[PDB]
Amino acid sequence: PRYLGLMSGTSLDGMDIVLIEQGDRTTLLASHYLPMPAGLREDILALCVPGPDEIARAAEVEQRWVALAAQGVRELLLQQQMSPDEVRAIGSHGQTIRHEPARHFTVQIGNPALLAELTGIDVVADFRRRDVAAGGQGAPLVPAFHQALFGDDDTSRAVLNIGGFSNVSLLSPGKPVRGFDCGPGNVLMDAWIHHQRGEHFDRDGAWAASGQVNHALLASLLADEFFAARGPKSTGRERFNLPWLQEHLARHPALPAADIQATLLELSARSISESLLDAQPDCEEVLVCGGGAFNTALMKRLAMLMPEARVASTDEYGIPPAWMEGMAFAWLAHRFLERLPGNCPDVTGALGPRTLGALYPA
Amino acid sequence: PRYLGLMSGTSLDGMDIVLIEQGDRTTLLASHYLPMPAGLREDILALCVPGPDEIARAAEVEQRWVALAAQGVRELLLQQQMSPDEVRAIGSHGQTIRHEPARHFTVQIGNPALLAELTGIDVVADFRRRDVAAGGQGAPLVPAFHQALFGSRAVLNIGGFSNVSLLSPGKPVRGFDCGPGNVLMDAWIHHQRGEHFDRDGAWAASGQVNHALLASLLADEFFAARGPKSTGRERFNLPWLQEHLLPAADIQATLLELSARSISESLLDAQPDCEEVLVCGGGAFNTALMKRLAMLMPEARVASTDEYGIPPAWMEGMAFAWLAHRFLERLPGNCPDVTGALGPRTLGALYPA
Ligand SMILES: CC(=O)N[C@H]1[C@@H]2OC[C@@H](O2)[C@@H](O)[C@@H]1O[C@H](C)C(=O)O
Ligand SMILES: CC(=O)N[C@H]1[C@@H]2OC[C@@H](O2)[C@@H](O)[C@@H]1O[C@H](C)C(=O)O
Repeated sequence: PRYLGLMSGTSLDGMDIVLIEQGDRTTLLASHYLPMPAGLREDILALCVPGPDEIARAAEVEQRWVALAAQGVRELLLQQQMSPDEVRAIGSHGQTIRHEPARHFTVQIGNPALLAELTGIDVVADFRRRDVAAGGQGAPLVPAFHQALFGDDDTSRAVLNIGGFSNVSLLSPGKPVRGFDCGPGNVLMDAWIHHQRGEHFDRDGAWAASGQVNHALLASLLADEFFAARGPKSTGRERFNLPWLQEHLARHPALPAADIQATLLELSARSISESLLDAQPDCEEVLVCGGGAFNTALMKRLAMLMPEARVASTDEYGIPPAWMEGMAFAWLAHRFLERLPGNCPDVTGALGPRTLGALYPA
Repeated sequence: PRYLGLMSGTSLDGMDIVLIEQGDRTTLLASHYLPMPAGLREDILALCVPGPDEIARAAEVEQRWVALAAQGVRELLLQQQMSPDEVRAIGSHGQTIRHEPARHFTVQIGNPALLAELTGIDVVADFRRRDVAAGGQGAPLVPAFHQALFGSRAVLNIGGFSNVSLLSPGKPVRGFDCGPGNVLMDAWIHHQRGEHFDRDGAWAASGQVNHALLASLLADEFFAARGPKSTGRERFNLPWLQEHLLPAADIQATLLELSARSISESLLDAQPDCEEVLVCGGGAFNTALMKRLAMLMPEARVASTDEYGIPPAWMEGMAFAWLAHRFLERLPGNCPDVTGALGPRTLGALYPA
């Protein structure tokens, strides 16, 4: 059947919407991006830290988020010349405003009942909670999907997402799927260039490529306890943010802004490489998705730090890097409806396999 | 099949758990009450007003609430000698910590995914949101169930808050919240005398109704409104009463009359031809209130629901088990003429075990 996937990630630039065909395999039929207004982005970010009157504030933010998603679903279907009735379900991640696996909770907002009401399509949502409920991290959730797409018993491969945050799926033949967050992907580089130069992202990693890696700063950033931990682990804005970076910066004389940028690129390269190679030293292929796949300087640094492996963007495997996550969530809606597991216990640390999500019928 | 119903209401004394048999009709098979600890009750109440760090605080409260519910489900099933596999689903209301239909939102907590994980049973939950999403009040939700059981008569719940279902032959089901049931009388006696409720309405029966206070309390805009309407702790609370504010027992007597009058006047305004009023909730055993309801509605027979085969205390739990059955059968759970929603809607969300 046909499934919609709805993802809104860490960057908060806008919503990813995806149409997939799901039978024996997964086929991307269509994709649609809708920018998020500055107001909504800032209001979401304000909910990402503890604050006053959060229940009402989140309820009102969630309305606008859902109205925008429904709008985006309408636009995709019209542009593809198909009616809501031709889609079996929308797999909606919602929007993470808090991720505290160590306190046994994770918060994705996005009122799925309103989403079903506005789209007239069945909604499967809230995928992370049942994994956390089973003792797991609730993240990353793509591994099972990466496994469905790229699982091959000839070669050991890692499927790496570089978004705001980085995460990897380790597909070792004959062994259970493993994986975890590696740490910051684009989140720090975006925040640094936005703070200094007013731009949302560092195009092709060019500002970073114009500076010099500072070894002292790099070592102290890699000293964060998160990078040392192994096995199931997940992270978010709670750990890696701009105040976090500036605390490491305030201990030492003012450094050139482009050099801080260069260092942050290397932090992402090194934290990915070291955590990946620690878990799958026999890695032969690294398949890269998310925005980071088109960061030239990062894709080059990843190639230098993992010489034993072929580092390549996921587009030369038939899957556009930007749409992988949306597709995963459409696929999770299919998995829910078929009563098939969505998590990987050796990824999240959950007690066992679980059916993820909840069903809100149209 | 068999369904569990899980309700935790306004009073926050504890959780109602219900087992029903559902085929052509609804049969109560078993019921189980589990008290809520003082800590959890107070922590829930703290979330019923705006405050700091609510996301994390609610996540942690919800975890204790679910753990207690799972514990109560385990206890019921053991005591009834049946395994989790014999139950098709749990209908869980969760716990209302905010109800703002005018701002198009209502907040019931109670992590249904954790509930399915701990019980090993499928969970249907979050019943109010789809109705609010369709333009409705999201409350009251019992009317459709009251209609399935008792379908001219009014079916009246007196809990912390009062609500009525008006079952007029040949006409669509109507209904609304009438206002405070026991909530204010409980709050007043707990504030003055330290007791959780006014046993049989005896403290109230010992005082004199104050006409002046009564009139000013009935002057609240909510009592004047008609058609679909819902309320909660946001409107009727102890600071609300004290703003309008005499001997303490006289205030109690007045509060009993407020409940009697607001129920009577709103009921009779909507269904003047009412012949039978079937009363559920704790208020059904408040003697002085059940007498005052009989005085104010002479045209109607006012009777507790137990003499219709349904114990007053378990009606709500049964409604929510029934709503789980309705979800799974893809049948509507709201009444558009009750809630004001745009049309009939399948209520709730399914969290498979
Ligand atoms: C709590 C949360 O939303 N985590 C995100 C984040 O974004 C990337 C990474 O960190 C991953 O763990 C997850 O998202 C992707 C879609 C996932 O679950 O696979
Ligand atoms: C928002 C909310 O939880 N309302 C409750 C409350 O308690 C009684 C009454 O006011 C009713 O409107 C509702 O619960 C019952 C179970 C209902 O929806 O029918």
